[PDB]
Amino acid sequence: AVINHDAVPVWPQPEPADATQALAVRFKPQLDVVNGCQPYPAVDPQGNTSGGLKPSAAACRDMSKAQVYSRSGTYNGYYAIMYSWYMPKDSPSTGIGHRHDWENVVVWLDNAASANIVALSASAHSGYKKSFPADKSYLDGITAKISYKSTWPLDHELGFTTSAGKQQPLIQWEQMTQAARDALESTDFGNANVPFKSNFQDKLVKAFFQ
Ligand SMILES: [Mg+2]
Repeated sequence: AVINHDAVPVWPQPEPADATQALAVRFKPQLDVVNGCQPYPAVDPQGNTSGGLKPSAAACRDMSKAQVYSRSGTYNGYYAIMYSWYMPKDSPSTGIGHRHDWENVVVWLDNAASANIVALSASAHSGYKKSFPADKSYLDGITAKISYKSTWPLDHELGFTTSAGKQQPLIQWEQMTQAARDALESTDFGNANVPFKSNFQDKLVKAFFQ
């Protein structure tokens, strides 16, 4: 069930057991948290989930809690790696915003063997921002440079940035326990929505770049 936001353990990044998992490690992005919460763990291996924070960043700024998620798939012939972050709240100012935040970037490859980045999609309030072709100034090698930021009074959302960012231990949907996948599918995150549950393919359709 729901546990304290700061009591969800960080899920250690395992070794990649196959090429799917190795690719998601290889393309892990950088995140520049400009304002708002740092990313936190949303779920544990028993399927307990974060209770988040009431909108009211001192409670969500602990760098040791860093975590990133991913799920991989295909759409329209292209290979997609969705990276997703959970924040305990999305509150531009006191009395504005809501408990929980789920954001995601899609890294699009031509295919999983060639593994050329063809585009990037970053979640925002109106829908996905798209960089097509992927702007070289948003790439540190093959590492996408992403920002997390609220422009008041709008919710905190993702964007592309030239600034270097930080990385987090990655646990992939494909590496989770069944209890954790079940909890991410069924848990009510209120105004926020897990973007890599049974809605994954629908999100890829919205993130697609041409
Ligand atoms: Mg948000």
